Amino acid sequence: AKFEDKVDLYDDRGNLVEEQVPLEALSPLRNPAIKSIVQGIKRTVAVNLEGIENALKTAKVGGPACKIMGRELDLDIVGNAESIAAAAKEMIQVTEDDDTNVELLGGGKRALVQVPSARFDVAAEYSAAPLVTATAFVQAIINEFDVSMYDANMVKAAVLGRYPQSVEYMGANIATMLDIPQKLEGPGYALRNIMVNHVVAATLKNTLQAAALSTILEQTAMFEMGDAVGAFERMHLLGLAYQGMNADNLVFDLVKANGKEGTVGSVIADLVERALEDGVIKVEKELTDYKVYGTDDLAMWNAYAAAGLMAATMVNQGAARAAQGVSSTLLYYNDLIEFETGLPSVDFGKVEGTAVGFSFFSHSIYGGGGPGIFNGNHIVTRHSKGFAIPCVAAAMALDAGTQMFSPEATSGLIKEVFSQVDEFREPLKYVVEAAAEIKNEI
Amino acid sequence: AKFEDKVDLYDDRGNLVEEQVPLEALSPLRNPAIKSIVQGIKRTVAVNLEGIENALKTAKVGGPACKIMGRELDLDIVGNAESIAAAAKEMIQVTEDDDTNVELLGGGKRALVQVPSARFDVAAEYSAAPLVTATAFVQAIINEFDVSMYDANMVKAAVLGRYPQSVEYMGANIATMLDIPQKLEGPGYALRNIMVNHVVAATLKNTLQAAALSTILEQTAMFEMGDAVGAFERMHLLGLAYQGMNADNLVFDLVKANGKEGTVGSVIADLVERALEDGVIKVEKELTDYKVYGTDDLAMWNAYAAAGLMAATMVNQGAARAAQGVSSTLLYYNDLIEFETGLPSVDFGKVEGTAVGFSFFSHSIYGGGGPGIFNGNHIVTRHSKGFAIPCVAAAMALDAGTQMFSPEATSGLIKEVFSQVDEFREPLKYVVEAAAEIKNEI
Amino acid sequence: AQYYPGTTKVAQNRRNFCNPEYELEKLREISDEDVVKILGHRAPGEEYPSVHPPLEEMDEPEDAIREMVEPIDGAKAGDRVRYIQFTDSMYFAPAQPYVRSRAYLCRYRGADAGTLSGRQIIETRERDLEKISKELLETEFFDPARSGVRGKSVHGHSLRLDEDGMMFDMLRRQIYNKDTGRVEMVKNQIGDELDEPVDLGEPLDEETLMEKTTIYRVDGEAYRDDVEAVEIMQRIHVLRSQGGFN
Amino acid sequence: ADKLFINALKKKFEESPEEKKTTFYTLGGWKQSERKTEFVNAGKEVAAKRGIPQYNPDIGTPLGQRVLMPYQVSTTDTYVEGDDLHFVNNAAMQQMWDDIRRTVIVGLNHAHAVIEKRLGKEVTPETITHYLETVNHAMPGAAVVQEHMVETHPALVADSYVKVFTGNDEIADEIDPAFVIDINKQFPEDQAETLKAEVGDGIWQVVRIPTIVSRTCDGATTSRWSAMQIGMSMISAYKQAAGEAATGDFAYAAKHAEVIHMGTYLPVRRARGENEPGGVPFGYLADICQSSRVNYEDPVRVSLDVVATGAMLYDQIWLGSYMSGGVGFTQYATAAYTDNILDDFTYFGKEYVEDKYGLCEAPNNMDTVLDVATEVTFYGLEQYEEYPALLEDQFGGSQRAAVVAAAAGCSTAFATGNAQTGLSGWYLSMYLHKEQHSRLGFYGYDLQDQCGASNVFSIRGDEGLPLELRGPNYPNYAMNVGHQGEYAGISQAPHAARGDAFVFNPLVKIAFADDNLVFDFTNVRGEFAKGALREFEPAGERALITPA
Ligand SMILES: C[C@@H](OP(=O)(O)O)[C@H](NC(=O)CCCCCCS)C(=O)O
Ligand SMILES: C[C@@H](OP(=O)(O)O)[C@H](NC(=O)CCCCCCS)C(=O)O
Ligand SMILES: O=S(=O)(O)CCS
Ligand SMILES: [Mg+2]
Ligand SMILES: [Mg+2]
Ligand SMILES: [Mg+2]
Ligand SMILES: [Mg+2]
Repeated sequence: AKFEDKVDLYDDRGNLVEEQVPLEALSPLRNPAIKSIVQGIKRTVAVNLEGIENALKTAKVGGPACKIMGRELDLDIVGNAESIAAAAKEMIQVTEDDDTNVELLGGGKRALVQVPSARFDVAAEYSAAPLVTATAFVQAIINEFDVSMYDANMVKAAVLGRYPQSVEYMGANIATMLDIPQKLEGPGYALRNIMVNHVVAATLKNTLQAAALSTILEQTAMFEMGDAVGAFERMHLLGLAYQGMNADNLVFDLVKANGKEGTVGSVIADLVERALEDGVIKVEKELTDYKVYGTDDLAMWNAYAAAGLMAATMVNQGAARAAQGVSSTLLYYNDLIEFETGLPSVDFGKVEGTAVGFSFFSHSIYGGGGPGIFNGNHIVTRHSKGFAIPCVAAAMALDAGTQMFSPEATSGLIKEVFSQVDEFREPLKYVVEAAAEIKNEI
Repeated sequence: AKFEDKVDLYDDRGNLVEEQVPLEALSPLRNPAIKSIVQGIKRTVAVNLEGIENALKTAKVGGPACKIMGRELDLDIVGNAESIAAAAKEMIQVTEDDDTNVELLGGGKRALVQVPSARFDVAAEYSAAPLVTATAFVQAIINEFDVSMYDANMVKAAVLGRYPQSVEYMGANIATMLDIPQKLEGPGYALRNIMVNHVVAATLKNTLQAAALSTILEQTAMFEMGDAVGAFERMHLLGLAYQGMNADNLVFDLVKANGKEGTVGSVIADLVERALEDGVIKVEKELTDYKVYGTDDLAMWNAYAAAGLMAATMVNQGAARAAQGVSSTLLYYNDLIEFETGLPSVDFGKVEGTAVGFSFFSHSIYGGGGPGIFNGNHIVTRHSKGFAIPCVAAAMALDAGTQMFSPEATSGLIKEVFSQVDEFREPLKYVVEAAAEIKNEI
Repeated sequence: AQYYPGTTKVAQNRRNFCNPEYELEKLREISDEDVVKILGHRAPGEEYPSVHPPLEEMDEPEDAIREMVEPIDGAKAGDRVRYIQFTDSMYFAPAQPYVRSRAYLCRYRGADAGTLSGRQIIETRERDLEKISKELLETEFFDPARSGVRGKSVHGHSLRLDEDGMMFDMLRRQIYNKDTGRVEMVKNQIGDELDEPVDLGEPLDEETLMEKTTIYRVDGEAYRDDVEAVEIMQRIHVLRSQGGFN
Repeated sequence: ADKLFINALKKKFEESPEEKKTTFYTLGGWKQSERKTEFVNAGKEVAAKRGIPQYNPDIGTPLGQRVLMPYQVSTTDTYVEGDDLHFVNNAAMQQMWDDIRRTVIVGLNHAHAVIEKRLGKEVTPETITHYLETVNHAMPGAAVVQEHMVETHPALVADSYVKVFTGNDEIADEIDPAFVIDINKQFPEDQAETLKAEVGDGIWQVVRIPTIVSRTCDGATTSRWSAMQIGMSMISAYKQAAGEAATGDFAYAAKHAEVIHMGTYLPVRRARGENEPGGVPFGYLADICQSSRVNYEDPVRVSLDVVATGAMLYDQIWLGSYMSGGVGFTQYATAAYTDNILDDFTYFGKEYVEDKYGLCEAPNNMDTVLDVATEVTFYGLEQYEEYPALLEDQFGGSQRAAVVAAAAGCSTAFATGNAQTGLSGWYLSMYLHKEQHSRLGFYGYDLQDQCGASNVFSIRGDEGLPLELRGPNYPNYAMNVGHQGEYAGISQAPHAARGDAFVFNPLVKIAFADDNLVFDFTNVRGEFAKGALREFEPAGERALITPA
């Protein structure tokens, strides 16, 4: 082990699962459950066979309100879904007992496709999943119904949309959690361009699981970006453990102690108390009726403050059962804690700064939208390096129906298909168990 | 195996190595040496320590002609490269004794850096290599000389350039074979955005090795793009074998027979002769003093035609020892063969079409340039699906010094660092041996 | 090889131009020196400029392909790559743009040939270009009235002829002598005046032009009437279409 | 009857069009031309005034050794020199692009849901009309809420406004007609009923931002400008807090969720934002052109008006400036809309199809392609062989290839009722052309045409697409003149023959059926002529704020 830190791991009901786990057992680079979650997201595609059928019957292809009169094709795709899926699987797999997976859902209206890992070994990035899936289903549909050379191009348009005239798959009837690589704000951002609603959809609105999946994606991106290298590695590992994995049951305990009557301010008070008890901070200086706190471990202070931030979101937005206030919580939790202690807030002001713009762009005319359409790749919310977006996911999990652009509006296909994969739906379970199994090889 | 085809494998001197190898032993999805090459390309970074040092000494950072007066830093980086490289390696590696590699070249002036494979197992794409390498070398330099907080941002600028104000690493002193993901013409194109000059540089201008590496990269990209899926997989595998790997010694023999006196037209005659003898084409119909040829296997005709295309490039541009005419060969080889046989040219016209624009954009005012600056991601030369660019690599390999934008002008750092990796410099040796080693597992 | 389908004179002429065994009819004599002056890249007597050293002084790497492909003389020497370019009238010039490019890559080594509607060009090593240029000027590839050597301002392939039957030329590089019936080249191919004009001989008569041309036209031999040639083109279109789909 | 191009040829040349010989070199170079004379004198004045030499007829080669021809703008009796059809010199062509660039279509369907469900207010035709009165104040750049705001000058921004349309005839009658694009008044009855069935009860805004802003900025400005003033007008008219959480749903609706851009953004090598010409698919361009709702009885006229729209936009402005520049590509484009040449070739092909098959009754297969496209190709090429004046008119091979193939492809689509077989016929025409005359176009003309046949019916990722969805960013098509505008015509052709009200997007079709546009999209070729005569009045000038 490079770091001597150890953490106690719990489950989503606050029960302890394993004592004294070395920190690096939770590292994206070491933990095999995280590797499985990342490779899964890269290789999983949802195919909307019902949408393909309806687009062909109406010739409504290529984007909103688009239609080509005289090109209508009437094919019974859903009624033959089992045969089409089998033919497509034969094209998608590499060998007969690899990890290719094609499963029909909703009685053939939808398909869950997991392209084999082997295709990504010899790939530069992740676009093989939609592209290989689209062509296999296009070919499988053509072969099933003996669609002619003259008509087949309409099947292509129904599956993948206006691509390549458009850069995106605009009008496509497939879906992934990742978006095309050209839309990265910067290199290494791919795992951040996953909409918050997608995360909440895939975890079925379980607050802690949503927080955990968001935190895994954000902090794993921090390694791909090179932000968690060298001097910063420990800060990001501790942030992953304490803010997204309920390390030492700290998030849980703060919510339990504040859920009935608490506010953002009362969570802050409990957090400062706890950081004192555990020796994370100490009184450094006395001013007039005011104690200035210091710390010998800024990274550990940041992690404690990050847990309290998560808890404050849960308490404040949970009380309202309305997500919009998460932008306010992310701002004033950090503003308040700085003048309470004289120490810097989470991510050294970057969460507060992200929250300022995020509040503006979720309450004004200029852009943005509701909390659920943001992500770590959004220009408004990319600035904090993993410590803000997981709180937005938690807030949207707790929303009881105040949002017009809810996950059911933006992410229904992700809800139906990606929530079927256990490691996407309950990542906290799999990551904790995996950290236990390896705790001795670190 | 899915296909019945088998091929005889030869080396770059025309010698037999292994007989009757299943076609899929050459597949990017199965051959472990192709896997090694692709992952090696993803994870290999060249660092120019002399350039970092000179940029800091002069405060010339951020792009062409840029300079910030008053920001000069005089640091002895090359004279301390061993200590800087070692500190960087500890930050780049995941564990002791993994596949991290950091080697100094030219007395500390350059550094070959191979980022550990584990970092790409939990990454979406490939930018972790430059970004992890960049920050490790920035931190190592700061720590080596105790660079102050106030000055350290110049070291960052010296390494990674104007990023993130620019989308690219504008003015950077690191180099990769791959370019940033935003510059892809479409999803799945990353392995095609490698400049022909880079391929020629890494293979030290050996014609058959440059053709092989180019073909491996182009055809591996066709899998990532989904083009080599289902009905098209066999066509692409046969093109890889015959055009890029000298399957059945067909390319070598055509060049041997035509190298002393041959023209493009004489290579065509020999190829048609050989295709008839081997049974690939047959006489289908007689017109007035003109035989119409047909084929029962278009994918095999394409592969034979594509091998002759390679040979014609080698013969025409090899005679001139001048690369520029490759655009003419790519055009008129295919135009001539169609009216010689009544059969379609390579890639069913797409090589001919690519060659038309490639001729225009390498002999006009409107854009493009010399042959070596093109690649499979270039808008001019992206249209053929793997069958044109390897001929450009071969032609530039044969150029004796007629180009102003030669590999020495555009790719010196690649020449010096990437040519050191054995699988990049002689890919044909390793792919063929790996295919023999797996011939009975396919 | 069969080169091209069809049963017209046009089709046969297209085949002959491509066929390296077919002896191009020599129609005129041009001195080596006058070829250099027409090309305009160097003065006669001047030494060939070089863009890289001779190959023997380079010591280039072990490469079975290099060993196996004999370079042309100009490549051995390190010659510049220079060009000659022709414009061919659609009024029955013997050669035409795609015919040229197709024929060059059957006949000549180390050739970079480009085809356009109003110009056709070949770029190669300087001293080899001079040998090729003599055959392109002396033989039936060239008629001094219906064809022109033009490195720029190529307008004319599609224009009506002048009253002497000469192709239009912005720069009037080729002049018909009405008092003698011979064409003189008075400028080089880029438009600079020559010290002494070059005699290019007599224009071919229209009867001979029709017999030697490679263009299809309704007032000569029409493409639609060469059904075997049309059939092969339609076949290529069909097979390309099917190939692209499945 | 005479071929349609004969009159133009007789006005250009002293000889009769059939004559094989003429005289050159005695016209006086540039002095033969009134327009070149104007340019010479202007260049002297510019050089003197600024102290740097400029236009000079003695630089380079001497223009005008042959006749510098006038051109007939097809369907008109206007003859102009080709310089009057350069986009820089023609304010009608510039305004056509500005009117497209500054336009976006924005739904009100999500917005009204937010009002009713999130805010708990009512939406009625009365509140809609009030909103439309507010947004027509706000959209040009004027304030509705804050104190001490400074504003745009209304006269500089007079061309900016917002209208609505809907398939619900009852709502449309309740709304003040000044704000309404009346589908029933602008379209014939059969077309109106198809369009209303597509739009249904949806309500859509056509937003046009000011030309002066579009010229100062870019196309990606349009949807942003539109969304900000929609947002302020929603705040004002429906009495929200001037900036609460729900305000964000309106911004997301108007900027992303129910917005129709005219063009989509482009990849980095040719980096451009939305609403630039390269993002406009061929189906959209055909639907922007309004010939289909006035000339529906003549499918040739409709199709060739689309060709003219696209040839100008795609070849002269997009490829000839955005992607290159300089003297540019005027005549690569004018070949498609001057001297009635393409009209002759295409009317012939329509008569061939109608006599042998009947419009839209031919089998949609490769037999029909080989028949129609071959016959029309041979007809067009033969005209250049029979009329030397015509060949000297369209002197570049590229020009001839585009015109002949457009006739062949449109005619094939007239036969099959399907644009994909029309496209196959375009490419076959190219191959036949190339073998007939042993030439085709410029050095890089047939890159897409050799790739063409195999990619018509392909289904692979970046190869397969119905023609209507293709556009200037379709990979094979991204670089070269003499194709894109003609493809837009082939996209229009089968739909014109079938009588379809639109090609690809009914909202786009309706959004330009608007008499308050500056350019008259019902008569594209007539407008080009009016601009050539310097009689077109554009928007966006700054005369009001500059000295006398
Ligand atoms: C945030 C983002 O908007 P979207 O969330 O993508 O709609 C972005 N706009 C802006 O940044 C608006 C900046 C100018 C207006 C506010 C100035 S304080 C843009 O349009 O690309
Ligand atoms: C090829 C490419 O140029 P580059 O090789 O990237 O310099 C591209 N130009 C063009 O496509 C020129 C198109 C217009 C001029 C040719 C018309 S046939 C561009 O500028 O983005
Ligand atoms: O001569 S080229 O074909 O290169 C350009 C024509 S505008
Ligand atoms: Mg006290
Ligand atoms: Mg042998
Ligand atoms: Mg002699
Ligand atoms: Mg008007």
